Parts: sequence; C-alpha cells; structure tokens
Amino acid sequence: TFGSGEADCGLRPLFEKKSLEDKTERELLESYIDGR
Amino acid sequence: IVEGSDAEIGMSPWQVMLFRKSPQELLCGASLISDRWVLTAAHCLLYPPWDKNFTENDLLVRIGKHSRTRYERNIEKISMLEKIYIHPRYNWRENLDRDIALMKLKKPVAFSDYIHPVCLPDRETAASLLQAGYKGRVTGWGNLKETWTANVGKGQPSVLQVVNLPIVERPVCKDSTRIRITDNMFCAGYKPDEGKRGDACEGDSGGPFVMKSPFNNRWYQMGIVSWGEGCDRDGKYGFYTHVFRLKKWIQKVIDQFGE
Amino acid sequence: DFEEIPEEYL
Ligand SMILES: *C(=O)[C@H](CCCCC(=N)N)[C@H]1CCC[C@@H]1O
Repeated sequence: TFGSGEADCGLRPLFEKKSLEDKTERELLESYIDGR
Repeated sequence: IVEGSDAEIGMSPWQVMLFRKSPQELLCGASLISDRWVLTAAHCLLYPPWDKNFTENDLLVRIGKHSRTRYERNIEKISMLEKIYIHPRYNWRENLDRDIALMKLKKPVAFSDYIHPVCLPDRETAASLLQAGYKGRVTGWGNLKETWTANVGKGQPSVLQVVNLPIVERPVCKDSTRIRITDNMFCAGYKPDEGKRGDACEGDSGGPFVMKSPFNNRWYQMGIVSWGEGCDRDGKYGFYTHVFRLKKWIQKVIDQFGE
Repeated sequence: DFEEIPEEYL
C-alpha cells in the first residue's frame, strides 16, 4: 500500500534523486557482468 | 567492518542502529524497510546460549546516523519499539537458520535526506542479481578488527563504514566451514587468492547486504549480516540471511498487523 | 562511550 507506503524505496535523496553517484557504486555495477 | 572505508553522508539512509538503553551500547545493525518497520537478525535479540533475550522496552532504534557515538542532534531520529517479531523457526540451537526478525516502531519515522527505506527483492531481482561474483555492499559500526579475539590496530570506527563484497559459490561456502549451511543463507567475501580483503565483524550483525539494480537503479536488500568465523580470516566467509527466501514470512507479518 | 541521549527517549 503502495509498497509499505513506498514505492519510493531504494532511491537515495542525496544520490539517485540528484543524479549523483557515490564513490564506489561503479564497482558493484561493473561486477554485474559489466553490462555493455 | 574490516578493511572498509568511511561512508559518505546519506550513502545508506536505511541503516539503523540497535541501541540498548542501559547500559548504553550498540547491539547490532538493522535496516529501515518502511516508515514503521525495521529488519534485523533474530540473534541480535534472542540468543539463549548466552542468555540474550531482549524485549521491546529494552531497546531503542536510532535512524539517520553517521557518527557511531554522537547524539546527532538535528539529524538522527530515535524511536521506540512496539513489537518484536522473530521467525517462529529461527534455529538458534544449531546453525542460525532463519536468522531474521521484524520490528514494529511505536510511531512512524519521517523521511529526510538521511532517512529513507531500502527495497525488498522480488523473484526476478533475486534471480538476476544473486549470482556468484556479483558484488554487494555491507555497512555498519562494528569492529574494525577481530573481536571474538578482541582487537587492536584501531578497534572501533567513529563513522559508519562501508565495504563491497562478492557473492561466493555455494560449494566454496560449504567447504569453508563445518557448520551446516542452508538454502536460507548465502555467503560472501573475497577468496585468499584475489588480493582484496574485507568483511563484516562484531557489532555489524543485523545490518544490510544491499545491491543496486542495474535495470531500475534502486537499492535492494538481499541479505542480513548473520554469522561468520572470525572476521576477515583467510579462507573464511561471511554468512548472510537470504532475504528473498524469507519474504513470505515478512509479508505475512506485515499484513497481519497491518492496520 | 556513547554521547548522552535525551531523556524523553528512555
Ligand atoms: C554480529 O555482529 C556478529 C558477527 C557478524 C559478522 C560475521 C562475519 N562476517 N565475520 C555476531 C557474532 C556473534 C554475535 C554477534 O552478534
């Protein structure tokens, strides 16, 4: 309802919402068979 | 966290501190999954071998933090618990299978830049992302160095620490230990050969192992810090509760009340 | 070790 409310989950105010990346998140995304 | 680094501010806004209120101490990590519900490991609350059995009034939840020891005056929120729910088949007698618990907050927290819930995985997110070799992220305020063997080199962090770890193949997991591993667990960590180090450690239990989805860019909690042998010992791995495999119980309990 | 928290939380 939507989720437990959210719906908004897992999008961080200071990063994803402002299109900013954290210092190491590229390491995670690059291990996911890189992607392209 | 062993061999991690300081978190950025707002990097993990779902991280929660489990704090006991007399003596004042950090017990464990935890995570915010909605405005009223916190997820943690059952062994943080209930562990009879050690006469550990916390109830609601014994505990406070602290949300929005970065500093371990500061009261973060206009940033953190402190909340009281109304109900603890442990998995009815948590196995503390043998191997900590179903090491999961839900906490209901007395009243909802408000979100902010520093306070924001994580998502729980669905079937296809779990299927796609929970693969050996893929990295996830672990956060917490626990020891920086091995403490079931209480340690020096620095001891305790001042700020939230972060480390990113690969998921490991189940055969290598089961071959690293004499403990019986279940399907409700996975393990993670670098192998002795790979050069890189890092692990969770005492005081980190109960906290989130999270991954970021490449399809929709959201963060999902795939594991809970559950157990391991030592901290960052070569040829040993951390074990995590498998959050998707226990998702029906989570839904069940947050649907039953559920108000 | 912890800084003092407000007494409305206890
Ligand atoms: C939780 O804080 C610890 C262990 C979590 C880290 C395990 C690891 N990956 N090495 C528990 C160990 C015994 C009681 C503690 O709660």
